[PDB]
Amino acid sequence: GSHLEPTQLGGLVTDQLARLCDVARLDRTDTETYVQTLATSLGTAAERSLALPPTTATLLSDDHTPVEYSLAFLPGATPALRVLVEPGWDSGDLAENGRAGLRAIRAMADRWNFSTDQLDLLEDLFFPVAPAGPFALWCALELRPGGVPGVKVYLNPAARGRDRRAETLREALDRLGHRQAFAALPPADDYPFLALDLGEWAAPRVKVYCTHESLSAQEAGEYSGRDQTTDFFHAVAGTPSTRRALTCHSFTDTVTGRPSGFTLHMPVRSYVEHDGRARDRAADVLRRYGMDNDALDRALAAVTPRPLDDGVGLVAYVALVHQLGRDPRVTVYVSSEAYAVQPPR
Ligand SMILES: N[C@@H](Cc1c[nH]c2ccccc12)C(=O)O
Ligand SMILES: CC(C)=CCSP(=O)(O)OP(=O)(O)O
Repeated sequence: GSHLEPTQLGGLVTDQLARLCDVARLDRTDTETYVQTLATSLGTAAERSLALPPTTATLLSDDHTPVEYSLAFLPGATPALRVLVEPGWDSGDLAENGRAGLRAIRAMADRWNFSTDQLDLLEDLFFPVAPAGPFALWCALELRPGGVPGVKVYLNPAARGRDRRAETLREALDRLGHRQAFAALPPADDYPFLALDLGEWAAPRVKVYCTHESLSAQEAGEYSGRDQTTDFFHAVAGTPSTRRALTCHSFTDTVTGRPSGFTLHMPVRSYVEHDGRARDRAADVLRRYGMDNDALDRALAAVTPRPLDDGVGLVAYVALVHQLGRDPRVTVYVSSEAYAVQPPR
């Protein structure tokens, strides 16, 4: 059973996650495992009444829920389910938020027997005494069949102040042995996140994110499958020749200085009037790639029964993922809306 009730934040998000586990065709026991894992990772946030304000006005989601879901679609396959969480959200300030986040990661490392050495190497860069925003630590769990998840950690290059974003990023890459990786990154307006794959992965990466305030379709294809990426840009943007977007650049070896993965993240919630339009664009991309567009509709209804045209931001992002030696993947990011539905434009 669950100690959580539907009036508590943890009750709403574990109910959402359980329904999503069924879309992802996870069995009863893996579902129970991951539902409990989500509640544990939230700490005291799980038990917080939804009637109270969000403890932290977090960047993780627009309404400041410390949870976001995502579905990774491969051609011909049922989608893989992942969840992003902020373990330290129910903390009083950013320093304590980070401490609780690292504590949660250490607990996961103990339970699933993986090392935190690589993350440990970076602690002074990303967890200084008086940290700057906008966040301290997020964790993403890939909810794999079998109950042992894939673990990723997200860190803030601006932790030591905005003026040291590139200094921090570059020092982190050097410490990890990726001394040529920075040179492979495109021009950018921000370096909002650095992510690390923890534990078991066929090729664990460091992932560097770049914000582009005014990206064109041509630039997106250049930074990437040029044609695939430009087509995806137009499809999600509804194209108006530049849009806000993020690129992610994945490095899985320290030898060449070349990335092994590229992702274009399009914030479709910023481009459309309501989630009816965003679902339409996501469904069309999935369908055209031979992916499981029916499962997208089932996932949206698993999260919320509201009509899609009654708000915007349920479909937060649609992303096109290229990884050398794998088929393209499309990821749809889906909001919890535990605190607010953003009204349609
Ligand atoms: N909500 C934040 C962080 C975030 C959550 N999910 C994401 C998916 C892609 C890019 C960023 C994010 C943002 O829009 O930046
Ligand atoms: C959740 C955030 C901050 C960014 C989304 S990129 P991701 O971690 O979901 O990328 P992968 O699915 O791990 O390739």
